[PDB]
Amino acid sequence: PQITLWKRPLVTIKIGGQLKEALLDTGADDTVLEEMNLPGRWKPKMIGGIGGFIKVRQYDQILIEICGHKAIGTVLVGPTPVNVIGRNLLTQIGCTLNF
Amino acid sequence: PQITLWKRPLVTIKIGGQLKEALLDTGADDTVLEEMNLPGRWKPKMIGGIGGFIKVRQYDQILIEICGHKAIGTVLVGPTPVNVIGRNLLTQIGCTLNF
Ligand SMILES: CCOP(=O)(COc1ccc(C[C@H](NC(=O)O[C@H]2CO[C@H]3OCC[C@H]32)[C@H](O)CN(C[C@@H](C)CC)S(=O)(=O)c2ccc(N)cc2)cc1)OCC
Repeated sequence: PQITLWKRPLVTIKIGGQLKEALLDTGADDTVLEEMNLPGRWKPKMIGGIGGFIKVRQYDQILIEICGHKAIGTVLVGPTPVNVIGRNLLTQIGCTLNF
Repeated sequence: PQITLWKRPLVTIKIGGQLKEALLDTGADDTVLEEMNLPGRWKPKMIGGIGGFIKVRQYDQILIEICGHKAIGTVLVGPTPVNVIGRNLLTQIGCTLNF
């Protein structure tokens, strides 16, 4: 679709068989989701943002559907203020900025 | 133009008679720029993201030229790790997400 930016660009995602709401975030290199029970192996990792660094669980090769578009890649789980879809997955669904 | 997301969506902006580089960031509600000395009255504000909050100065009705496209709105200035153009100005230049 074409998504304007008057409101937050929130979309429904499906991950680990569960539906969630997430923000399409072109300023995020990586995808970060709030604490959740996700199937798969994981490794501790640190990710930094505007306020500093947080500890996350790094899951690799996770299936995630973003408004019906399938992606398979890295998902970080940790104390983010909001679920954010970063460029690592936005590229997989063919997302571009246009103006 | 059309901006793919393989790389950081960095562009040149002009603000207060200065050229700077900034990220087109659909995840930022408001535009936040590195410490800069801007004429005018301002309001203190706190903005939060991954890792917590930072303190910024809120300037209203600031003009910014983004790849030749003019926008006028709120600009937050403070010790941000990154310059971001947020939705408050991205809407003004007609920016959409497309996939
Ligand atoms: C020099 C580098 O230092 P740094 O690595 C951190 O640098 C950064 C810091 C922030 C960004 C931009 C933010 N992306 C982000 O958090 O992405 C994470 C995950 O993917 C990684 O890629 C980059 C960082 C990692 C996001 O787009 C926008 N944000 C809100 C989101 C979270 C939704 C609420 S907001 O910034 O909080 C923000 C809040 C209110 C307003 N009005 C304006 C902005 C990009 C690089 O060190 C740590 C001190």
